[PDB]
Amino acid sequence: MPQISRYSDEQVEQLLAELLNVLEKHKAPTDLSLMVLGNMVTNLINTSIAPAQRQAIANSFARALQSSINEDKAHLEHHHHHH
Amino acid sequence: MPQISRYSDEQVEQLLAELLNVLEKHKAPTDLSLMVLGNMVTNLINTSIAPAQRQAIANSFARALQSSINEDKAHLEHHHHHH
Repeated sequence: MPQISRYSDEQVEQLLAELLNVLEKHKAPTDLSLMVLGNMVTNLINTSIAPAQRQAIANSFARALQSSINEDKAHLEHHHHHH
Repeated sequence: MPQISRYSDEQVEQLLAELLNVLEKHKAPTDLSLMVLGNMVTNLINTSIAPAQRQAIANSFARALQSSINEDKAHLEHHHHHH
């Protein structure tokens, strides 16, 4: 079943797998990856978004990022699994 | 003339072009693009970024975003050409 997203899972999957392969096709460290993506996203929001709300969306983007970056399952699953 | 962000600029530009090319290829709107990139970056940080510095990278990246996205240009010349 759909994880939680109500947009289009398969569509996002196709895009993510593609974009990831594009980067992996050259292979760059996370440091450089953040460099590329940083300039990309910044310029994207700077141009593809109205100059008035481009800053506001950056704010919510940051919030969404912080709300999406989960380390691990905080609920320690009582799941019996030995190595 | 060269650029200050010449840190793998050759590959950064080419990779960024390809990433944008893929988006334009699939005809993915900004809304969907941000959704994919958001999940992508989050997964990248979750996997390749050490849990010790997951928030360190997250906050510094956010600060960089809100640093780069500001008022439109700090120096405006007269420029003898309107339209």
